[PDB]
Amino acid sequence: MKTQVAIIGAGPSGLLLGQLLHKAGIDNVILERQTPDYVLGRIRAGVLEQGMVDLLREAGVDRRMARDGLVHEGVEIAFAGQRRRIDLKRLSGGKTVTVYGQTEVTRDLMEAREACGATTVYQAAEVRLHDLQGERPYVTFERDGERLRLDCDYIAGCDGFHGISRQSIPAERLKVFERVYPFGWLGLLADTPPVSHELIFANHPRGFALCSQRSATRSRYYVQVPLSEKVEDWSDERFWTELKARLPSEVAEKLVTGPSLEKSIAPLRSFVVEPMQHGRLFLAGDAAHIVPPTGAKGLNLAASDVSTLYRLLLKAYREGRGELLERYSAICLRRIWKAERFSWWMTSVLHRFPDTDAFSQRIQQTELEYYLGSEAGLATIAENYVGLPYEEIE
Amino acid sequence: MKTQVAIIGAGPSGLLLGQLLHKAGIDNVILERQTPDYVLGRIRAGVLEQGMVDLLREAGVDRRMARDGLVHEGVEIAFAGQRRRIDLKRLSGGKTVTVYGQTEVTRDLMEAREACGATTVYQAAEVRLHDLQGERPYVTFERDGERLRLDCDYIAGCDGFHGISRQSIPAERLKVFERVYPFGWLGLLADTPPVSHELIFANHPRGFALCSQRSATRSRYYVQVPLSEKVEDWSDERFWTELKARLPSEVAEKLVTGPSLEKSIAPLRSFVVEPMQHGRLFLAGDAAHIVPPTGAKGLNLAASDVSTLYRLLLKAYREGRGELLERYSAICLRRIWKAERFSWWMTSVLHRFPDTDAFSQRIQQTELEYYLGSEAGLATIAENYVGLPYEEIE
Ligand SMILES: Cc1cc2nc3c(=O)[nH]c(=O)nc-3n(C[C@H](O)[C@H](O)[C@H](O)COP(=O)(O)OP(=O)(O)OC[C@H]3O[C@@H](n4cnc5c(N)ncnc54)[C@H](O)[C@@H]3O)c2cc1C
Ligand SMILES: Cc1cc2nc3c(=O)[nH]c(=O)nc-3n(C[C@H](O)[C@H](O)[C@H](O)COP(=O)(O)OP(=O)(O)OC[C@H]3O[C@@H](n4cnc5c(N)ncnc54)[C@H](O)[C@@H]3O)c2cc1C
Repeated sequence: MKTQVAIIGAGPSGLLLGQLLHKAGIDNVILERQTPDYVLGRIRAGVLEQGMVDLLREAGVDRRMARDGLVHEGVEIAFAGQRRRIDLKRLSGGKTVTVYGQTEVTRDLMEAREACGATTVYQAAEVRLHDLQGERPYVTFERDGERLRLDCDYIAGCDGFHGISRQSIPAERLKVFERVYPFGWLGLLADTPPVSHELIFANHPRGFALCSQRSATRSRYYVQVPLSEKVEDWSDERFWTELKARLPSEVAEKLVTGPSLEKSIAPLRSFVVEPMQHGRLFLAGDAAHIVPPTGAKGLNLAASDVSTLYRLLLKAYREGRGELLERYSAICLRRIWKAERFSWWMTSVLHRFPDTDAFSQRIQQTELEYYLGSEAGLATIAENYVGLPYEEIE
Repeated sequence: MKTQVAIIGAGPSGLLLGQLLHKAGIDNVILERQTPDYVLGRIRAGVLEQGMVDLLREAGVDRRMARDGLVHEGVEIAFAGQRRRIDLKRLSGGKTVTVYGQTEVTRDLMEAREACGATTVYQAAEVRLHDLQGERPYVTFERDGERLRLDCDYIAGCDGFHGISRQSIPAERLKVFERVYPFGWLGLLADTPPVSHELIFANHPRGFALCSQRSATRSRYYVQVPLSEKVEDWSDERFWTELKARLPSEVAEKLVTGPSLEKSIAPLRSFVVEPMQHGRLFLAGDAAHIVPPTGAKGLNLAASDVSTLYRLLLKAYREGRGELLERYSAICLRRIWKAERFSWWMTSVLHRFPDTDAFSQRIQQTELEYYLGSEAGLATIAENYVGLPYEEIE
């Protein structure tokens, strides 16, 4: 079996890299462990950078997103009874963000890949990677019990945190940087109209809460919960009582509550590997780095990794400039580390930590009062929240 | 013995509060434990906010400062071989800072208080404070062995971290917020021309260094040193070898070294008490709060405390509006906490910490790369370094 770029994973990273490449004429096969339904059941992301909106347009897959996606021009931060709105458009020089769920982006690309006839093997069990420093790397896997071989020029590991491709690099060639946080996010999806037309991130003594949305009639909410927590200890009513308690009263009062469609606990983690490549293997998205959800940067970082792997494989095939692929990691990590710092900063100023002495509680309150009350403070949150520019390539 | 405002301490806080008050006709006595020479031997501060320059002018004591002080329009930060200049004037909207040592300010006010004939008792031993919630507070002390009583309307504790007046408040009425840092600053004063016309704060693997100045021919330098350290383990040559090692080569090369006039180790500490007053006692400067030297804010915070205690005792005497003194702490702490956060931030991004995992080292490098490479990042350092505005009073 033979292809030009083999892609491990049909989550948003693999599907969008696969789409862009097909449209430029560069053949590619996607391998996925799970069924299409398993992949589409994941709720994940809601906020999308303008940079990601332009890439879906470049890939020809924006009909529904331009239709149904919501453009947002501001977000709110609430702490100490105050609600302070950051006008993102005014403060970033006109950039805005787009709310469109991750299930929906993945569905659109799954549909778009099928129409155009590109190759996708779901239920590919036991994927293994071989001969990474050769000229002919290959991938082995099992489909319904029989072991097949796929031959390629290059491999793109787009398989998330627990994928096989970071594990397939000699660990001595990698440096891992990680922080695990002492809490998670209990998220709840409800078919109810949202409490506001923009998002409200909130700092509260009991811990963090988030008001987010999927459309005019579907909502996504999160509360901070300690790592001890089991999702079956949280009834829908237990969760709504607790969300109402962490919010400003004039906002908890008009909240339309309702039963969940989905309820899950996501642990928080910062994680980076350097370099993001080995021989003919290039890592993208969560295969290479994790951010805490607080900056809404994870999927937007997959997109820039993919936008950078695509433009370098294009120069490599169309222009024969195959040497430029050694720059993939140096270009991606400049962007990745600045988003890791924004995501860490948002996480330490909006959440409640364990054994936080009186002084750190007060510096945390003062970070929020300074960045929110200063034009220069407001602009650093804002240019980072809409998303810092994408690097030029050559 | 009787006065209107009794002042404990003749360091810059007490002397400047005392000066301002005299000139408005409000009598005051200063009490000091030490001799004039002991007070003038302390080197301390070098950087002065515009806000402090206007106050010394208001107090009629700026002849030498306008003559000899250096106005600076920028500072440098060095990390990872890079030197990045912050243009303070451009980024704060024209505010600048003034370099003029603390010894010099104190000498000018000591001279100015003597000329005008105002009362100062040096070598006042064992100062005690009495009847703080009364209408007639009094101060007791010993001059050459005999115990005298001074009667006043109000008491201003301007006696630094180890003074008697914070100790004279019932501890249950106070909340202390403190962080002790795991290192100090070894400072060295030399009669040599400085290495640059502006200050260079530097982050280095070996730890922190600072290039500062007193005039065209006197210099002040600091290196980070662990708390274990004894100043007699640091010969002048040991110190110059180590300072040269923490700097960029093109800067260590043109450094003019020379023997010290003064060499001392100052420990680093953040400290705040709330409230800053009790009955007829009002705390000012280091009596109430400590910042790490990294933001050059300590003496500039004493000045705003004094500018706020003066304008409220003026309304209390001239205008009979004695009730406004209950606002002293609420007005001072808004400014104090934003400067405590800037001083803490500068401290955590320029110093080397113990048992710093790989991830925090990398976020520290990325804080410096983001705040230094962004117009909005540069403006938040800059408006905070020249000094946030002083609050209106009524
Ligand atoms: C609570 C939560 C909220 C978030 N909110 C946001 C937000 O608003 N904005 C934002 O930008 N980010 C957010 N994110 C992050 C975002 O969802 C991820 O960064 C994103 O899914 C990355 O996509 P990916 O394709 O790299 O990885 P994934 O989505 O993990 O896709 C990887 C795919 O590879 C497959 N795979 C794994 N192992 C193998 C194997 N051995 N062989 C074959 N296939 C394999 C998996 O089955 C999966 O289908 C959020 C995440 C969470 C959990
Ligand atoms: C390394 C170093 C560098 C610094 N660099 C800067 C900088 O550039 N910029 C800046 O803004 N700040 C800086 N500071 C801080 C600054 O020097 C202090 O914040 C400042 O001295 C405050 O003045 P004060 O009058 O409140 O206190 P002090 O200067 O401590 O004066 C208090 C006086 O009260 C006396 N006193 C104490 N107990 C009694 C008693 N019981 N009875 C009577 N009198 C008593 C003491 O003897 C002393 O004379 C620096 C400090 C250090 C150590």
